[PDB]
Amino acid sequence: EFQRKLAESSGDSGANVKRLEQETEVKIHHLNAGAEKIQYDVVQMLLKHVTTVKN
Amino acid sequence: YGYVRKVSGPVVIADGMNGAAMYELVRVGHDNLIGEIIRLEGDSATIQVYEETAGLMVNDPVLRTHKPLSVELGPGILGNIFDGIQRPLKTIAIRSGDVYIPRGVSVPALDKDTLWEFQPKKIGEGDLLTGGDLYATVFENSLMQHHVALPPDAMGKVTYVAPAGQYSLKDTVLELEFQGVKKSFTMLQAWPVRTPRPVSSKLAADTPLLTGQRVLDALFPSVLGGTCAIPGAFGCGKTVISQALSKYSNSDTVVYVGCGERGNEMAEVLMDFPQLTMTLPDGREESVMKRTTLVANTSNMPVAAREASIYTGITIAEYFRDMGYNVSMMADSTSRWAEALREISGRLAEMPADSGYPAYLAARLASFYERAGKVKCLGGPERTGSVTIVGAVSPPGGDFSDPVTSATLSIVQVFWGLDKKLAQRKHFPSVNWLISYSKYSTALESFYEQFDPDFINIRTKAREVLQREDDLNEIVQLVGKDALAEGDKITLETAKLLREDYLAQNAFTPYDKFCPFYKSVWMMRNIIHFYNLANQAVITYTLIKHRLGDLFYRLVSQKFEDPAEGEPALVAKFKKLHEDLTAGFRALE
Amino acid sequence: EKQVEIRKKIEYSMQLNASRIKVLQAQDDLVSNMMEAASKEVLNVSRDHNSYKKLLKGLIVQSLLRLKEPAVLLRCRKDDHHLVESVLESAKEEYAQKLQVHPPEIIVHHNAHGPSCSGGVVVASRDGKIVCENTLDARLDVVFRKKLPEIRKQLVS
Amino acid sequence: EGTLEVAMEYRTVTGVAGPLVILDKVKGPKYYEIVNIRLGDGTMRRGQVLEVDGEKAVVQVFEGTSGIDNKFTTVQFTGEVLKTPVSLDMLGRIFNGSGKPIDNGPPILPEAYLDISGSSINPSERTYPEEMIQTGISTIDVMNSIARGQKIPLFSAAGLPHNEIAAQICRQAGLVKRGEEDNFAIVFAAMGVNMETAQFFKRDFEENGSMERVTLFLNLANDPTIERIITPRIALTTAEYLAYECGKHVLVILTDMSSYADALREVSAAREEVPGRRGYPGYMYTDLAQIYERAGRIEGRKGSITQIPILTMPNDDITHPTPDLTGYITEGQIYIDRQLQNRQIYPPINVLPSLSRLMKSAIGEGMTRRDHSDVSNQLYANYAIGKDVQAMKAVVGEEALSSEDLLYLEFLDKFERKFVAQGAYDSRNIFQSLDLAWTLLRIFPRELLHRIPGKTLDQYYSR
Repeated sequence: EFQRKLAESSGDSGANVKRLEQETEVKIHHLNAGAEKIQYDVVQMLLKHVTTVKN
Repeated sequence: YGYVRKVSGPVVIADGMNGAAMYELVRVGHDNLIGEIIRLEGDSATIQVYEETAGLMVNDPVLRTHKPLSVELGPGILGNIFDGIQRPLKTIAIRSGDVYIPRGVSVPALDKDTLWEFQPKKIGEGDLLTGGDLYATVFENSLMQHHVALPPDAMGKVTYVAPAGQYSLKDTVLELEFQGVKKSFTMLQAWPVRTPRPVSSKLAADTPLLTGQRVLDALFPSVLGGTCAIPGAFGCGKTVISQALSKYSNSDTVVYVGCGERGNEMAEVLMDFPQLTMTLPDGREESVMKRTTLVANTSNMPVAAREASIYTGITIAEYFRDMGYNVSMMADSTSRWAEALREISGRLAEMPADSGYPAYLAARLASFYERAGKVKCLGGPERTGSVTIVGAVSPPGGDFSDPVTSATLSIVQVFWGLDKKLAQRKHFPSVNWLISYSKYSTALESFYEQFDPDFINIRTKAREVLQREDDLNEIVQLVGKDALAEGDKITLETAKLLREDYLAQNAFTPYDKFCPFYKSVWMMRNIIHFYNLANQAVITYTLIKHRLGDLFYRLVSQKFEDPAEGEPALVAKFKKLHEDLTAGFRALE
Repeated sequence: EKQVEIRKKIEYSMQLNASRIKVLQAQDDLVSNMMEAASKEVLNVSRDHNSYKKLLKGLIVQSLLRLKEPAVLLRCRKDDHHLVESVLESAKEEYAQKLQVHPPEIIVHHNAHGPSCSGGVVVASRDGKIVCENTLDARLDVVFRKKLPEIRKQLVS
Repeated sequence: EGTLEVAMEYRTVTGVAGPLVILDKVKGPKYYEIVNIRLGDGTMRRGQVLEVDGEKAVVQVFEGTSGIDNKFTTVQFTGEVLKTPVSLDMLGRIFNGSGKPIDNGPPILPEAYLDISGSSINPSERTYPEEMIQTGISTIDVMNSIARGQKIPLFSAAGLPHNEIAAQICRQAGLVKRGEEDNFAIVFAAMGVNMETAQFFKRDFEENGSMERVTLFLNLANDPTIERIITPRIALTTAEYLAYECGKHVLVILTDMSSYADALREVSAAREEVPGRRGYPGYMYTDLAQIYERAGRIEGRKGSITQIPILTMPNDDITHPTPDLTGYITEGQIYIDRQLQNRQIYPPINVLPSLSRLMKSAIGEGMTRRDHSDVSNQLYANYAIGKDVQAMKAVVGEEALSSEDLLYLEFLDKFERKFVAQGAYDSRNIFQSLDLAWTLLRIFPRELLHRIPGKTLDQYYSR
């Protein structure tokens, strides 16, 4: 029991953690791409509202 | 600048302080009476003068201090005697000559004319420093080498470091320049009583306090930084435990905050503490006062000073902890502080909540207790200190229904539950094992396992034995000891032996004056082994009582075995007694 | 084994929490970069001279109206200080036009640092008791908080 | 959109007294407008305006009024009520009493600002609860059940393990499942807790792996006392956003409901208001109503909020104002006995006062058994009679317990021994426990039972 348990445990958790880290890095990359795409639009909208003034 | 305008008893209303801050101390009149600012209505302020307000004349100047209630810390804080408002009583008596406390004394808390041998650290003159750095160390005395550190909330590039020489407190030894400006720092420093000392990170308590008494050390362990409450009001047993803590406990230093108690009790304490002396592991004799800062506040003293004395003491303890030393703070009477609080609340006309106490009593009390724990210091080098509070509860009428008692019990982790009945039962420790509880038992897991793996099981079995004993007492009162089963009779006899020898420590005899953890644990192991191997043996009750009487005598000899005979020798004697009891019980059956 | 596999479960939980909090930290860093870019673009707009003058007059007029004070103390940056001195009582006339009233006294001089001030006007009131602070740098980071939900909506993927 | 205005900055503080800061010459104040006071030293703290009169505005700061000068502090009127930046990302993190992050993470990027103390649910729209909950404790699900939308607190005096019980419930919480994305998203408010207890909560929640679905709102006793009241508010605002406007079911947990009460009493006494019983404010019924009366199942949405607060009888007296008001509003109670704890029972639940007002709908044909109601009634009624038998035996003697009384005493003893007790992690399912519940009911004669009809239990079959 203990031998088979340690054999199964030694590596699977580390591989799962590495896969999760890789997936998180990929998601970070996608988010960075989206932010780069939307950066100037957001900046222009903010500038418009700051500059836009009445009364 | 600023003149009094309305002087109505304790409260004094003065105009002119447009810039006064809320809760800023201020000096009033020629006599320089001290008062706090409460209400800042318009351009005027409100001063509650602590001392007597008689004799004040209108337009008497009022001088602002630019500082909330603060205690001047640094070297030389130890040994001396201080009032609730941080006034050095001994130096006041020496300088003034007269006995009474003059109305308007202005003696500084620490005499800046005394010279201390200042030894700086190897820090570079052109280095960079931040708050909490142990930039030097001063030999304020023996046994309490004062590790002076750069003031918290101050970070800068050091410009000049003083050499190793005899300097006064007024003399400056440090200067730093983070921005363009360079600010010099002296050895003395100040901190408000209310705001706690900055701490990098509170830590989980891991190591226990060794009180030197077997009952508290074994049955109900208290961690470093663990809150403890004593229900002591008569018989001075609380003072006895405080003296034991001062003499033998693990605290690198101890601060006793006596507030609102009778003058005679304060005088008795002020004579008793100097008489006590603490033995080093080296064995040569050194007085406890050199490592003890005592703060006394009698009933004659102003109420506000009595209320603030607790925060004064806890701030001193916080300074010691930030200096990286384990420290214990003892409050003589929390109920006296509650009385001071109710008096102040009545003076300021707050809405009563429960039995006259102000509503905020729970919050203030909880904050004060919560200012104590194991702490990772600020700055470097990284060291850990601990403040543990053993504040004593003194319920009037001995009823737990008192709001202060209920709040403390809600907050306190360990309640040692001293009972006057045990004192009436000729028990010197007078620690009621039943009504007392320990909540830090799980915290001692690593320490107990490292010291003795079976110690946890022994403690659990001892608690079960105490419960079985309290049941068997009324069981015997019902019908008699004979009706009990043989194993139940053994259990009752072993519980009686435990209470008579292990639980009850005389502490008057030199052999039992200090009970180490090793000796207490070995005595508990011997008792539990004798009880166990007797319970499995049954054979008869009377028959084994006679044939194992030698085993009982050997177990009682563990109490005779003392550290005064030597710790390795005491351990060997306890092991031999346990082996003899084991052989006597096994061979007979 | 049962009481040990809790350690593996805790390790998995810690890894997941670290990953997600790192992702959220990246998102917040992107938001901070957006704020910095907005500030830089605001400074670039402040670099304008002629069209940049009209908004200053509008700010002065609107601040006078909302404050509704009889006397104010305006402070401007050294850059466009000539511009605001040229605006002068044109803002007061515009305020009297918005609501029929005698124009208040206008006083302009100390200036904050150019990039730090980023234009704007601090109209304030007498004795400095009441301050209507309208720096473009201060006007920004107020718009930012209001538009943050809109930005989070914009960030889809 | 209407042109924006930068918040006004004032310096006309014209009087300080207690926890209140007075202002004058304020141009267009707003009630409950959040103000962020900056002192002369440069530090900042917040507060609320409690009354608006003329150009005067009376503000109660949060961090305390110490260190405030009448001629150097500056007050800024944000011109809005207090708002918490609720967002879906808030899951799996911790926050201070005011909601500031303390999980060493970035501040929440809000999906939409929601004003706390939000409007009530149109009662035409509120709907009754109809779904049991697998909290992970036997005695709660077997008797005095909980419905997904029902509020019910835990009554427990000082020194009891109620905090550990709450931690166990939170870690073992789950739907009956008789999915995971919409599963229980637990919000754990912590009103006024000790630092050691806070560390215990943090460790237990982090290690359990529930951090994927649990948000903590920790507020220690060291925090400003006012920051304590806004906590179990912010918590309920986040719960409302997550359940109704986001969908996932929430099981809000409030600890030390008494500490909230104390926080109110202290604030009320500061405000010098009319006192109710024991010096507590007279409107505390309202201000608890605003906290308790939020959990429920709005119809138009598939979410659900379930409220499980924890009280603390101050003098171990249920007649104290806080438990009195709670028992008035909270739709039932679970009671914990100190005597049972003395008897070394880990879940020391005393079933005699432990009743669920909504249990009549929690039971049914969708879950539980047709004899659940009758068995619960019998095990709830015969326990009181057994206690009366024990009292009669104590006041007379052992021979006083007749052939019928002795059966009741034995039923009480076996009930306290077997049924109530449970493991520290026991997910004892309903049927296995109800088997021994009927065994306890059958300790008494199967015909002496008055209230229950024999046919109802006859529907169930032994073994």
